[PDB]
Amino acid sequence: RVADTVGTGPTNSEAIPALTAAETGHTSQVVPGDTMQTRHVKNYHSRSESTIENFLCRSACVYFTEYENSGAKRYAEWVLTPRQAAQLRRKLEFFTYVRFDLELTFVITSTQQPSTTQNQDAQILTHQIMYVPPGGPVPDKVDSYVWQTSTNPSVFWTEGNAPPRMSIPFLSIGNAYSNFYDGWSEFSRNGVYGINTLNNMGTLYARHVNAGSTGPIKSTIRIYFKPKHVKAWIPRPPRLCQYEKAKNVNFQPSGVTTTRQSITTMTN
Amino acid sequence: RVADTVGTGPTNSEAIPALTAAETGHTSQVVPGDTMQTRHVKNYHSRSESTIENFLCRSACVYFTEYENSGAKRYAEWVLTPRQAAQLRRKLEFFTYVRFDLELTFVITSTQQPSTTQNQDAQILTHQIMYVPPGGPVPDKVDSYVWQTSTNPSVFWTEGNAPPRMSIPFLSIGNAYSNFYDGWSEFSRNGVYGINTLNNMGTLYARHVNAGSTGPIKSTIRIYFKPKHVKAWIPRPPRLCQYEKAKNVNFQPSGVTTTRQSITTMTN
Amino acid sequence: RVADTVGTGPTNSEAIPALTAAETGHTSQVVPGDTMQTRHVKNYHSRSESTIENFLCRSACVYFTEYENSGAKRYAEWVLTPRQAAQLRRKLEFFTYVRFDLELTFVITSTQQPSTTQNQDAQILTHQIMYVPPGGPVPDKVDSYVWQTSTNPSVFWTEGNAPPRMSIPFLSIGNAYSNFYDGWSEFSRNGVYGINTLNNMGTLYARHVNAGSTGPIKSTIRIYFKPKHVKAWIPRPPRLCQYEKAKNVNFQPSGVTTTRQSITTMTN
Amino acid sequence: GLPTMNTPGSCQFLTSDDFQSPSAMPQYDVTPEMRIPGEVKNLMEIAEVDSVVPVQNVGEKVNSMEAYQIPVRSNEGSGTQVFGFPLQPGYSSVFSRTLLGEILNYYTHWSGSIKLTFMFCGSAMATGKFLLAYSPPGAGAPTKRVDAMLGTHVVWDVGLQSSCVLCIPWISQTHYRYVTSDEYTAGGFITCWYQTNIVVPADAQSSCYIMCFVSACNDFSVRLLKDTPFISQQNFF
Amino acid sequence: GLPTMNTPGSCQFLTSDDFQSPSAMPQYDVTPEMRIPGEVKNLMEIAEVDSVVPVQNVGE
Amino acid sequence: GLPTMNTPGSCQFLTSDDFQSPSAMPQYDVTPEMRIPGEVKNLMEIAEVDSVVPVQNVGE
Amino acid sequence: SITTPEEMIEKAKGETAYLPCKFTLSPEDQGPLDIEWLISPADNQKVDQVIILYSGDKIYDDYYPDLKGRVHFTSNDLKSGDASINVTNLQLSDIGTYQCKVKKAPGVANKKIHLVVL
Amino acid sequence: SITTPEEMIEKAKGETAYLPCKFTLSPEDQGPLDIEWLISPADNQKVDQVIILYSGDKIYDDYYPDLKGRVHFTSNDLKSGDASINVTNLQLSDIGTYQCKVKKAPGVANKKIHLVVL
Amino acid sequence: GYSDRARSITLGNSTITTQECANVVVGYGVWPDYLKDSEATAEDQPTQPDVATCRFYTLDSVQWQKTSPGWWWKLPDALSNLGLFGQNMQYHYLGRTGYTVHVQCNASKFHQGCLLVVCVPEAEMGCATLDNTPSSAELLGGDSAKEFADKPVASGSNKLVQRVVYNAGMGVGVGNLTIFPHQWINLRTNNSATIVMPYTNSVPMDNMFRHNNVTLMVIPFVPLDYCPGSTTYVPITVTIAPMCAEYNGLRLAGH
Amino acid sequence: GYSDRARSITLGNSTITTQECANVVVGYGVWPDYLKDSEATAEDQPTQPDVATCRFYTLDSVQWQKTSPGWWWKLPDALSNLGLFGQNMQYHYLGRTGYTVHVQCNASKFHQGCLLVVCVPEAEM
Amino acid sequence: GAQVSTQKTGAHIHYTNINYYKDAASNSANRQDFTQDPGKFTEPVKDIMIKSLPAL
Amino acid sequence: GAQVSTQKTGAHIHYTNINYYKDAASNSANRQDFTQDPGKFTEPVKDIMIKSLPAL
Amino acid sequence: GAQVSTQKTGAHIHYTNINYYKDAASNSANRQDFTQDPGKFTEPVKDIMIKSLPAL
Repeated sequence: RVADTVGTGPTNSEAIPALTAAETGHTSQVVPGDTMQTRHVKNYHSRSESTIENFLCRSACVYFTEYENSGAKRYAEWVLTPRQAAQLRRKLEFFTYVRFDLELTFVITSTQQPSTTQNQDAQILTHQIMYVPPGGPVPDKVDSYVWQTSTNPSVFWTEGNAPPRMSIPFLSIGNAYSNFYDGWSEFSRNGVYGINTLNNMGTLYARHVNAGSTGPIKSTIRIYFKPKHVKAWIPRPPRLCQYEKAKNVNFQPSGVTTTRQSITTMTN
Repeated sequence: RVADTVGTGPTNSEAIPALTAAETGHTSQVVPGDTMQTRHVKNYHSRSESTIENFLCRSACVYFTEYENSGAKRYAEWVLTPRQAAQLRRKLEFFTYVRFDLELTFVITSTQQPSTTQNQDAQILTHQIMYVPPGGPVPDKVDSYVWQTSTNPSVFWTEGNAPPRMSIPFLSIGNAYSNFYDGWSEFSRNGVYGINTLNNMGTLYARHVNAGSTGPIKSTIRIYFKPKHVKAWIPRPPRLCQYEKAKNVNFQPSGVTTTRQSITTMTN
Repeated sequence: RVADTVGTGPTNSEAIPALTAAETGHTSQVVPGDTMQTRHVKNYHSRSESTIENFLCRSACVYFTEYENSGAKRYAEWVLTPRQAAQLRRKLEFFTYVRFDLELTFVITSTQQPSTTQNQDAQILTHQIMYVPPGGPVPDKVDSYVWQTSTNPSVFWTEGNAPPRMSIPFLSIGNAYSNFYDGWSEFSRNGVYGINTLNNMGTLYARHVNAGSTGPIKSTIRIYFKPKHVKAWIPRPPRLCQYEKAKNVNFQPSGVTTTRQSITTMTN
Repeated sequence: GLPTMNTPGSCQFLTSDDFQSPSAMPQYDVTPEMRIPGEVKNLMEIAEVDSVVPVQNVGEKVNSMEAYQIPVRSNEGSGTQVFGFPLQPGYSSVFSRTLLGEILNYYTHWSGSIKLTFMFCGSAMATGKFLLAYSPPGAGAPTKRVDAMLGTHVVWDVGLQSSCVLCIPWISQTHYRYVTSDEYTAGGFITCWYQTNIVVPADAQSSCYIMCFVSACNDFSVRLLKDTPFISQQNFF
Repeated sequence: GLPTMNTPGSCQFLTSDDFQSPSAMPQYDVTPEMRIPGEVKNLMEIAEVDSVVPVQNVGE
Repeated sequence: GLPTMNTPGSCQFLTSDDFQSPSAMPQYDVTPEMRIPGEVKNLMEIAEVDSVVPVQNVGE
Repeated sequence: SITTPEEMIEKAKGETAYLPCKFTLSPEDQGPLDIEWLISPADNQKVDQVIILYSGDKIYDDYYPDLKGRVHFTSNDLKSGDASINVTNLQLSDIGTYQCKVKKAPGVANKKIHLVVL
Repeated sequence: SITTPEEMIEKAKGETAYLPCKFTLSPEDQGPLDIEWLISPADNQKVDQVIILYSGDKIYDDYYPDLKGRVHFTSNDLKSGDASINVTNLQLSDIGTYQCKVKKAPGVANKKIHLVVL
Repeated sequence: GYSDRARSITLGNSTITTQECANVVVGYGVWPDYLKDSEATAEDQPTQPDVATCRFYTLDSVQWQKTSPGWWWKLPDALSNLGLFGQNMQYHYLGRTGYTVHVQCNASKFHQGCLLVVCVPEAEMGCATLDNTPSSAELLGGDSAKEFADKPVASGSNKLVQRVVYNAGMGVGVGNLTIFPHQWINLRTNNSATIVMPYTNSVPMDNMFRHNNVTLMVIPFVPLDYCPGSTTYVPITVTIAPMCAEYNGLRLAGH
Repeated sequence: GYSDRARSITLGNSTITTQECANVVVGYGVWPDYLKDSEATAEDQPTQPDVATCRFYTLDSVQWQKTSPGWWWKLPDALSNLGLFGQNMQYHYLGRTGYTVHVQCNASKFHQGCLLVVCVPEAEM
Repeated sequence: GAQVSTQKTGAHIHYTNINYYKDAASNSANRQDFTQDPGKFTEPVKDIMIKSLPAL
Repeated sequence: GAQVSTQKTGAHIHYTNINYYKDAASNSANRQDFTQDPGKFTEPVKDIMIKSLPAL
Repeated sequence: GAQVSTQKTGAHIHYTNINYYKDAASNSANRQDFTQDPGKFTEPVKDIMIKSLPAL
């Protein structure tokens, strides 16, 4: 809920709430009643939707890639990082350190490519998505022995069913993930600035278990990241300029804000 | 959970914990505090994921074979043995005797083969998987009378549905399965060395219940083995060289480990 | 569970348990300890799987027939009788009278037949299975008015769904079903020997609700019989020779057992 | 007839799931449990057992029993280095094959102390003093015995007691490290020097060897179960 | 409207399963049980009865 | 064997939903929480902090 | 399972070579027993050519002309693990690779013997 | 990750140009190391032409004729982050764009160096 | 005022005395005992000679040369031709027993060397053919000690066990052999190694002929070395005594 | 059952182990301790690093030849260029500290020799 | 009205079952019904025969 | 073990939730967690400043 | 007959599980079974060895 307005009457006194000093870095926190006559009001409005759990706990598409049932490209590999999509990324960059659980949902759709192949019979396509931990072996080819997934979590999905969903616990050698790292990985400071061993989750591999049809088919996989049980520390100013590279906060200088015809102008 | 570090101070005394004898075969078990000054630390780390149930209870692909809806090969037969796949096998070979429950999951995918057949109409393909106990009759042909499965457990699966799954109780004439057998089945020692009547489960038969389409179709079945309620006895050293034959521990001599430029070298 | 072996010592006495008479028709029931020195053993083995409920309560294919969506044969009719399949039949014939509940599961698969028809579009095929009680009207044709099933239980199944299953209560004018009937239905003894009004359940009719496609399609229906809450009376010797006719126990004389090179021979 | 609504993730197969399935064989009596020695209930217990480590893994020595042995001798000098290797049990070649290294390859993170036991294998008349030492990250591997002394070190004297144990304390910024090679989570450097020269009498060998045993402490844990790269397969057996 | 999630093994037919199915004929009165001799409750009881064994199974 | 009936909205993916999903990694021990200053629990607290406003936003 | 499946036999000319193909069957094996002796010539001509076949409890001795009435099963049981053959007249041509196949569903076992005649 | 991937090197004629392509690998990277040095000519002729390749722990020095026996890897480790090459004889033709590719699955890193010779 | 490194073990009518020993390793913490009435299977009364069967049996000695790769023994097989123990199994179908392995080796202060004494249950050994299995004669050497090969055994068509010392014939690291109950003899500290092993098998009792429960391996990680004018010949004697042995299934002798 | 001639001293992150020692001589019976508030003079708060400053610092070795006359060291001066201790005094006007001197030398039974280890305060030469 | 019963377990845990049909013949099989009475088949004699005593 | 909690309703009712996984990170989001503490961001000063009293 | 147990949570909540099969081998894995006994592998010696006291 929120604070209720308090009724006030005309007051003549030495007390001066409005006068203050902004140099102290202290917010004035002056209610409307201090500077004007108000009427008692019983506010029933509640700050429920402005909470971090409500703000950050929504599914947002972070990356979509495609693969084929034939040809050179037969499998797709993506390393887990949320800086791929500007939207979810900007919301996350609001704070310095964030600790949260992760929920992954994948939407897979297959589109038949143009071909001269005739008498095409298609069998229900089955897709396998394998998650590889950091330092784990990565499959060289689509028909590699790695796809055994003995100790690697993997999900098998058949088309016409609800999208596959798995819940990942917070993984970080450090106490919390770091959105911004100031420094170099090397003790000699001769490496890419801002690189951190933190925020490393894993790599996702997606392929077709079976060819399905003689004719060519291309499938696109979209990865959705929904934060859960989120925690935030040290709030910082929101991004003002468009993101150029995921690896570095490199930006192009941008006008503080939009202009107007002149001061004293009530319109844009 | 794990042990908490204990704070220590400089000590001058006759007691000599670091000095010991490795000939006794006894691990020294010396904490950091015995040889240096430490600060009290309240460790909250827990050895949960290192348990045998957590280590071995994961689904791992052990064998995949294919069959057709026409032609010579119409059914596929595989005898139950986990030595087919090196991954799951190496994890199991960590101990000498292991007793555990077994869970089987099968993933079946059908791919249309190239053909000159025209006007191909496909009907939802139904696959039958039959488990045969040791000493049970084995079907000679796809349309044999054995597929009645009166006393043989069998599962019927239709494409577009979740993969079929069944739970098998520990089966072994002996008290526990034996990973390594030293000896001969024959009292006269004139037979294949290491053969044991133990670890014999059964044979799996997979076929298409109906042809489905005039055009040729080939389906591949993958068998997954997930151990449950596992127990381990007598730990042994992990495999150092690549597996050659499932039947015998035959190996090719392999370098103890990788080499480096010289001793005193900090890199590979 | 089973009986525990009892420890015994050397005994010299007038008592003679081993000596007995088999003419009395009484089993000797002599334990190992009576004729030799044994050690006390705590057996934990249990006779759980040897019970009649465990032995007979399994699904066994009893009859499979096929029908078409066009042509002369458009529907399939089978009268309920378990003597069609030798496996389930032999297990049931172990006793003289058996009383049990029945569970029916049907597996239906459709295969497209070869044809010169072009532009074939197939619509999800729906199959109707109707059960007719003894003395009930039987449909003359596929499009007959009988398929209304006002008082006849019937099940409608669409392809791509789990197989239809229904539970039937024990039906028999007599107290229990009779596996073997010695006599004639006629008081004058001028009829088929062994025919009984008992064990008459009903007739099953299966047809395609809709043609589905212009091209010809043939579907095969398999009937599975699983006994439940079974009861057995008067055990009899198991069948020694192969079944020739379901109606009569007619058999071909068969060698009591297989031969060996001579007596005193330890192998086959 | 209860109203139900399916959610994302229905009819899916996750290898690492915990659900209930029907029994293929009903009412089956399994063999009674028998008492077998050395029962294991946790992987860590196996990893706490001393494992011989081949420090001299160079050239063709890895194909011989010489890789495990460490050479020492009487030299007219002092402050020389017996050996040197980094603190990378999961990645370093020296520890990649030990009972500790073999188990650390199925996990992603590792956090705890490490015990190194050195057993002098010389004659009874042979005597000597060495400087076992561990140096923290952020400083170049020490090149002289003066630099090495600065870090955690233990002066070892040959004596009736055959072996001396060096316990590497856990000194890291983050709570866990990475089993795979990683620059951010640098472990440290372990080196050995000659505190005093080996001294032998007449008619006695001046060349001896040492054995190293590496085990984990009572505060060692691992996380993130992953597959081991070592085992490889191109076809079924 | 209860949220539900299917698991591997849905819509499958295992011959050796123990589930509940609807009755084809509802409210059916079965014939009362009658006392019949030699009732069997376990296969082992049958196997404990002496059986003549043909030891001289040779030639014709 | 319990009778069930699906309702409109089955096997659908609503981005803003609150359901339970299986864990990709079972029995995983996460790093213990550490005390970090300036923890945020609501967006409004951030919005109550004075922000410099550029009133003369004209031309260059 | 066949004992020592890969091996090499050395004998002098006209010494009668005995080839041992003794097998052992697993419990699962319940299918019909089928023995197949196929010879691969050292001549480098068409390989995998059958010489003697045992199926349906019957023996066939005419699948390769050079060995006419020279290959006989050493044991008369044949169902027993011992399924061996012996060539009576060793010749210079005999040099080649002999493969023994024991097929009892499920599971197929194969034995390869290199024959050299001095 | 390659340090300063985009950069420009200026050197006089016959001064030996050293091109630095030092990289750093992430934990996920576990695939085979493949280095590929491809040069784009300032002539405006066909671009993306390879000069020197390092794969399967082996080096190939014949993919572009103009640079015959002139491009050698500066470091002999190569597996180490430092994967640099140096042209011994700088020439007027040398002017062009040089691209360094470090491929270790998963993840590919690329560095582009503009070379000008005075 | 006893000495920590001084001991004596008395079994049957045989006594061993060591004046320079490290300690005693009792297997996995289990001491050899008889079969209980709950875990037994064979209904017939077990026969336990006790004094005759359980006693120290000294095998033939071996020479520790500077290039000696290593030696190995099959505990059940080794004692199959010695005393009543050997005779007892010849007449019995089943057999369950425990052992105490006392490896003895002595040298002067000047001599320097190191050996590893370890008991490995179910030590299935590989074969060089990579398609065949090792012959009974190659794997089992009664009244002898089978030796390891420094250089790898040649691969061909035959039945020869890969004697590679580094893989030890089990295709595993030699350094990882310490996981099993073991003890080290260094000629600067130890003069002997004593290990007590409880019976370990999946089944309650098993045939002692075709099946071998445990295997004793002596391997020198650091070689034997000494200056001239010293004793060149250095032998190693292995004494094994069965503990709590019991047999079932009396029959005509044979195997 | 400890041995009289067996000992181990642990200071900071350094440990020394001797398996053949005679005993330990604690100066004139006084054990190193900090300055009391009664005997102090400098009014400013003293700075005590403790772990960094107090730890074993190994100096360069010397060779004991048959004609070696002898060697000598200045304890405060010797450690002036080693570790934080050396740095600490470089930035501090006053300094008060105690020391533990562990001279190490080993030889075979056959070798015969004798040495004298002594600490002499205010050794004006 | 839920019936809690013991699951089949080895030697040397619980399950809940509810009936959703009033038919009762629509119930699952009675797998846990182990009863032994071989006395009738083995000895259907009139006079009890003691093993110690001789048959005739 | 069912947890009954109050549904989000307007001003001027209950729901039951059960956990079917022991993982706990497999649970739903904590939507109903409204806590306010802006004092640190707004006034992180050492000396408390009363509005009635003048700042300096 | 529902079993309520504690979910795996971090340091510095509950789940209900029911068995629908009497087979018992049809149950889920016992993930929460953490027991440590390395004493047998690390020290299987006959005489207890105190660290303070010298080995020999």
